[PDB]
Amino acid sequence: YVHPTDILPSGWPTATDLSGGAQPRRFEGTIFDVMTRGTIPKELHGTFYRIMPDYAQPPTYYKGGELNAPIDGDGTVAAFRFKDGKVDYRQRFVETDRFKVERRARKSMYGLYRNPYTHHPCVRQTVESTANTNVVMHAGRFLAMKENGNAYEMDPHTLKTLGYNPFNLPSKTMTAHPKQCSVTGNLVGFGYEAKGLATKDVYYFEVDPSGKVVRDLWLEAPWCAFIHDCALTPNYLVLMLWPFEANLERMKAGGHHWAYDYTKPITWITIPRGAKSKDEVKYWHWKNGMPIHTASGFEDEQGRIIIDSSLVHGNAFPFFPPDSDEQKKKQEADGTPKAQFVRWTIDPRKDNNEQLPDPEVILDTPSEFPQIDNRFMGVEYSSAFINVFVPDRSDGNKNVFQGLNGLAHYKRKEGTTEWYYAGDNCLIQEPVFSPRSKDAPEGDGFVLAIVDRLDLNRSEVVVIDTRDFTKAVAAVQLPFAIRSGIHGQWIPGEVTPDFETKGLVDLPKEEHWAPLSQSPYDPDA
Ligand SMILES: [Fe+2]
Repeated sequence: YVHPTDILPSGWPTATDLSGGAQPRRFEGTIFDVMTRGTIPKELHGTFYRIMPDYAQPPTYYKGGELNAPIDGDGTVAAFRFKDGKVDYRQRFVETDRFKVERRARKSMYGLYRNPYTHHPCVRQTVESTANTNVVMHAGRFLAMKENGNAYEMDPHTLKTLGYNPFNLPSKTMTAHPKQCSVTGNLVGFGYEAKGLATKDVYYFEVDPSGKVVRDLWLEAPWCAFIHDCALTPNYLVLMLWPFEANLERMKAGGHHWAYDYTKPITWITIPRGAKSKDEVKYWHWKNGMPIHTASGFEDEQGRIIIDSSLVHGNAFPFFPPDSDEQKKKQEADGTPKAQFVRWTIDPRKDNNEQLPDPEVILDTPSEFPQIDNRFMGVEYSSAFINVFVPDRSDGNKNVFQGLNGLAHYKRKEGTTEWYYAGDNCLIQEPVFSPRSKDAPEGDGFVLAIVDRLDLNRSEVVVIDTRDFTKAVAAVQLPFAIRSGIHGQWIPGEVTPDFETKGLVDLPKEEHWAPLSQSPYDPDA
């Protein structure tokens, strides 16, 4: 049986998200008092903000959208606010300059990921960011980020877009993976391609809790590399270079911004915090592979930089293949690479020209989207909350972003790993952590994540108490599915302006519309 209306043509190209799912959602609005199952912990007082790529218009401008990437689509923020056991939800697109152009024209006007030579001529000199990868609340300001532009600011309650580049960074870009230092409170980050397309320039900065840039430095990467993420330590910001290179000639010819290169080693740039000269920066190298995200970093008792990350032993973004014929044939032959969670040691006393030691395998399972207890951000940390392919219950042949059906709570100090299974016919997305109280022990509290109930065409938020990581205490049940996203963050109400007085949904007025005389009821009858 085929439903006759299902053979009527659609004008939509296949617009995937990182999970591989391709259903456009695109709604903007609210649900007040979202249905829950179980008991919402009274200790949750804040908002889980998650951001997702969800092209608002069918992305047909270049090559009919055939080469759209899962990381391309217009950023939309979902907010789930927990207060006193009750949850509200709001979904809204970021009003990026790109989104505004395309909605006003009711037309796709942009081409390939990060390639202005494939956008419509009238928009080539716009900010092309879709602000779709991560969010942060810093200095009272709520930001949507994507690494090919500065951030867009949004109201944290209505999600209305307020402006661009709120911290007035001088670079053309800001990472979507800045880190909020637990010691200083600074937002510590960088922007690469910081002087425009295919530039090697990197701008490092720290923005203090009042919104002021208090430390910065201009430097360069060894090649124009895809510097997605970083790790913060007490004395360093360490940039993590993936083995992709940008080529302006390729982009002018209409090809992809990035191409994977098997000959590039994973490379790290150490930036001493508050450095005064680019001469203080050092480049360190291992071997080829793709460490997608850091959990965090710290310095050990001997001052050595320790960083945990995912590690895919090959290209986890196969939609940006190599440039050369020989390397393309290797990618196709290899298919899905081995994927693990690992630990790197960079000893600053060593000669940085010597190859780094091989990383230690921490989890021998495909692992991605790690987060930590941010009370330990930029210092020694132990807990990591990791999105995993659950051992013996997962499909190792899926790309790392497409088979994530569990969570792990890894504790370095104890050496233990606990496991949460999302369920049969379920995926689960990146976890976030909220401490049980401000002075709870590290990693004691609640873990939240979005679950795709694939057989039900719905999405839910699960809530897990770390005292039993294997069991959900509550589920927030939406009446529909949302896109599978990239990152999200738990943002405590304490740091959210006006959290005490403003909900995600504004209340209707108190006064009745109708006069007293219209009631059916008479107290005398
Ligand atoms: Fe990321």
